[PDB]
Amino acid sequence: TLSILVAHDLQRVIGFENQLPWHLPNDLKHVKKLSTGHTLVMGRKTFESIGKPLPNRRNVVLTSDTSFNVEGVDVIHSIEDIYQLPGHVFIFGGQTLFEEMIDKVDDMYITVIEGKFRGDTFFPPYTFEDWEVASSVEGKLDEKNTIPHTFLHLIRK
Ligand SMILES: COc1cc(Cc2cnc(N)nc2N)cc(OC)c1OC
Repeated sequence: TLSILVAHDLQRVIGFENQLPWHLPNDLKHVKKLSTGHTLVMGRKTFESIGKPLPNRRNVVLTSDTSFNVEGVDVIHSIEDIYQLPGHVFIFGGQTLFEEMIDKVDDMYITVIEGKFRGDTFFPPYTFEDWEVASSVEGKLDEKNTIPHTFLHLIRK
């Protein structure tokens, strides 16, 4: 199964100055729950943002730089390489990988950040004519998670 995994805001912002503009440990816990024991595929910029591979899952970096290597990370150089990865594979970003994969994936796990933040990188537009909401769950708020957010699982219509 090939899935997108993304957190974006009401204007599809997915980053500002190479970071998430919101701080939502609850979203990071969502990511842990979905992807632990599976595979994340991400662009080099997203990898350099997380700094180190996320534990307890396969971390795959897609980059055109054949000189790129990191202990604990598998590196690929083509989109085609993704289709040969075993198991459940989550496309983890960033913008250009999302743009390349949105028409190709089976489903999407989206955290909608229910606010409008500063942004300089964006998830591609999508329509609920192409996507069906399989589940929608409001995120819980606490002192460390202060922005309303909604967890969606979308499948093709
Ligand atoms: C684990 O940390 C980060 C994760 C992400 C990607 C990401 C984060 N959340 C969700 N739901 N999907 C994603 N693809 C992006 C980040 O920065 C841009 C991160 O830095 C904290």
